[PDB]
Amino acid sequence: ENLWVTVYYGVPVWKEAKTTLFCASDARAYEKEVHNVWATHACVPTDPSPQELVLGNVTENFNMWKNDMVDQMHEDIISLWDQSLKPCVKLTPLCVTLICSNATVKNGTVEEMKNCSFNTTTEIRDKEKKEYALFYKPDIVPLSETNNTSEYRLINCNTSACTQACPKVTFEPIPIHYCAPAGYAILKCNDETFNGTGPCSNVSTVQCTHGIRPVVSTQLLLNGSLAEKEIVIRSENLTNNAKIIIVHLHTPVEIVCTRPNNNTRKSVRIGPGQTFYATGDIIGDIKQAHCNISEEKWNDTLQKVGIELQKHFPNKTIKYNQSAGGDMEITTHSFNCGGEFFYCNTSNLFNGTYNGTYISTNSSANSTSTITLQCRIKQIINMWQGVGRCMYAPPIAGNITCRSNITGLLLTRDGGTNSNETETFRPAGGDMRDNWRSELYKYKVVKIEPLGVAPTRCKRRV
Amino acid sequence: INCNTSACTQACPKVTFEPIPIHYCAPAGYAILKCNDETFNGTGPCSNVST
Amino acid sequence: ATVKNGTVEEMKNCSFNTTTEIRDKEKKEYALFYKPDIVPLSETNNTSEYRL
Amino acid sequence: LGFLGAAGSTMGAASMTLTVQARNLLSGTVWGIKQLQARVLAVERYLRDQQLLGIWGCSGKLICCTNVPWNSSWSNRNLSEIWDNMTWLQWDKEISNYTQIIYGLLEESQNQQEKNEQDLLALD
Amino acid sequence: LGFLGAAGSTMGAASMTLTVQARNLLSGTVWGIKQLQARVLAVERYLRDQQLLGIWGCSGKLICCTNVPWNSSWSNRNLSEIWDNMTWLQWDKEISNYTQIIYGLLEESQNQQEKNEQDLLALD
Ligand SMILES: *[C@@H]1O[C@H](CO)[C@@H](O[C@@H]2O[C@H](CO)[C@@H](O[C@@H]3O[C@H](CO)[C@@H](O)[C@H](O)[C@@H]3O)[C@H](O)[C@H]2NC(C)=O)[C@H](O)[C@H]1NC(C)=O
Ligand SMILES: *[C@@H]1O[C@H](CO)[C@@H](O[C@@H]2O[C@H](CO)[C@@H](O)[C@H](O)[C@H]2NC(C)=O)[C@H](O)[C@H]1NC(C)=O
Repeated sequence: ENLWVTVYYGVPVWKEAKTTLFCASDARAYEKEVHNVWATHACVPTDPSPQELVLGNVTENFNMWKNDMVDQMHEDIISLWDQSLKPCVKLTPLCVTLICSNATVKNGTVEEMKNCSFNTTTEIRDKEKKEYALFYKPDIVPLSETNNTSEYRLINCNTSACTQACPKVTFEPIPIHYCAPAGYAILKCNDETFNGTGPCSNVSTVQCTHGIRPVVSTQLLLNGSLAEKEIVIRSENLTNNAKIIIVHLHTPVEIVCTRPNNNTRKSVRIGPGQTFYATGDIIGDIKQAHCNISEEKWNDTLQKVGIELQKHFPNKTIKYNQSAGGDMEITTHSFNCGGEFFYCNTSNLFNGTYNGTYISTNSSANSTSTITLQCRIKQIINMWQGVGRCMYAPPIAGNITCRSNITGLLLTRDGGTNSNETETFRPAGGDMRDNWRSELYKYKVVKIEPLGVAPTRCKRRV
Repeated sequence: INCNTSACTQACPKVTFEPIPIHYCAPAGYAILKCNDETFNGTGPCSNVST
Repeated sequence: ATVKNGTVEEMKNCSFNTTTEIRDKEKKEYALFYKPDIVPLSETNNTSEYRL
Repeated sequence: LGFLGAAGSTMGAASMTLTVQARNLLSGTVWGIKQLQARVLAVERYLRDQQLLGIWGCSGKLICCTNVPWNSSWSNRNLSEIWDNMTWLQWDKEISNYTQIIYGLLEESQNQQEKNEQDLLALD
Repeated sequence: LGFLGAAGSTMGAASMTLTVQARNLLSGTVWGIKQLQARVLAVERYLRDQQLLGIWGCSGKLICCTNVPWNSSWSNRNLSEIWDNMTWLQWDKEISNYTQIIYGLLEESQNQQEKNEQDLLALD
């Protein structure tokens, strides 16, 4: 028999390509107000249907690093946040001299914040009145290059102008579903042991992705998804000692955080009809902010991670260590929860090391004991470079507490020397793409090419 | 009386507040139905309806 | 500053008080401006007080 | 079986149930301008493919066999091994080189038969 | 008679002059982004209905009778009393429940015909 040309439409064929995925969220947020929360101010009500579908005979090379969804998530969150700061007050009257008092305590320890006064312009342009506010030290810098023990400045006003966060909006990470327009499909890996790049022998298709948490943290990956059956170590290239290595845990480690001080809300009219906020007197006794982690659980976590860091470094030691250094934003485990920006020192979480000896995990002497991380709090924040980089976070009155689950680590392997066999890992700060890359790893977008051509046994009946 | 509450704006001198009439109407695939019974209570059926 | 005989193409050296990073502190400063962008300020006679 | 439910099924088993994959190519929901872009882009893609099908004479689409003969230099492969036990997604990676050639012939053949639709009807 | 000029007329009398109502479903004129959204929404709606008609095999639309047999449990009403002296707007309020069932059958029947359009043409 002969063979001619025939055309089919509606064929399953794929090619991966760029596309802007639109954000969706569950319907309960869509009765809310403007800018509260961003998850509803710029998204659409999601639908659980259609449910996940599995492709019964497939092979597609997913890639966690050569991916463009994280780029879109970065761009969208920057633009969304920069839009969210527009209706807020911009604090330009606060670029004034601050005269501060020098209360002091000696012996033991103390955690004071300064009490600084400053002339303010009231509702009347040409009439002023004396005032005061309490500020944490990191946001206060001495003004004059000449010696003066009392005249200070806000750390801004040398760099760009600087804005207060609106009091009606929140930083709460409401989950987000990214999903594709018509003519595109989201392909989902479903093999639990997936290295991150290379083929998935089990591949699926979904309408909209699982709820991602736009949550910010540097050294510890907070509330999020958990691994399937074991810890997975994932890096773009493990022959490179500079690249960020992502460790995604199986079991979570619970962490509680608290600021015990019973702070007070103080308000200040600054110009016609807008109010600057500040902390008044501290009620009760002054105490230290901190976060607690159970010690045996951390030993178990770091030991299980050590078992898999030695799948690539078998003979050698793993030797965890302190952050390398740098500025306060680079070294600390910065996070926001409860509305106040914490910056916790992590040096006690990485003080010893699994030495190949997998020391016995049970029976624990006292599992209720914990290891405490001391923390410092800021009000002026530089969240990302260039996106209206200030946000003055208005203080929250009262004492606050926060409870969350650890789910992953960002680490880094230090530079070797002298052919050292005992080489060391460390916590790693990184760009936020690294943070979200731990969550969008499962997904890739494909275009549908529904037109195909084939040989067939029929001819057109002309 | 302001400056205790929000800041406050002058009306532009070139624009006017004159109520010029406005016609609202629908895109394709939609139609406007008009009741044409003069005694209409406001709600309930209209025995004479137009487009 | 003035020159006589021949020709001269000079531009003015004008000082002006400026608000620094601090709102309520000021410092003395100067800049050179071409004359077409500099106009005398007062309608009354003054040989030194100018405006943009 | 859903949207791509026949992906990986045999080309014979995947050549049916085409409508469920044809019915999904048109939809829409927007925030902002940059997703309205995607919406009109998708509408444009659908209309482009429909216009291409019409130019070949396969209007009222879905399956439409034709007259542009299968030159052997396009496949050089056996009919059973390509239809019974190959899949469309991996059939593309065997014929993707040569579709763009076939489309032009497949237009001019429509022209060549519409000429007869003109002439023979005029003579009758 | 205009746009909805046959609304209220008999189903027989309203089954004609369908073009004047089919011709009004496409138009556009916009201020701002929200009316542009309305415009593209209308275009999408038209294309969705056209694609649905094509999936049933009623391309070149307007009136198109079929094979999917009228199950008696859909109407149970006499032909004269429904065609001569009912109007379409109040016919919907007698059959609105059961159209969504019929559409899937009306797709798969077209599939079951396209199978023969393939097979019998191949054998000839
Ligand atoms: C931060 O510093 C400010 C001043 O720089 C402190 O506010 C001042 O507090 C004192 C003590 O209460 C006030 O003076 C008192 O006023 C009462 C009037 O009932 C009088 O009887 C006392 O003899 C005494 O003069 C003072 O008015 C007040 N200043 C202002 C501008 O309100 C503030 O307490 C300091 N806060 C901390 C936490 O150190
Ligand atoms: C402010 O501090 C008080 C006292 O430390 C907290 O009160 C305790 O809260 C825990 C839960 O976090 C309860 O189990 C206790 O029963 C509470 N009372 C005491 C005496 O401990 C209070 O929770 C803190 N505020 C916030 C917002 O966390």
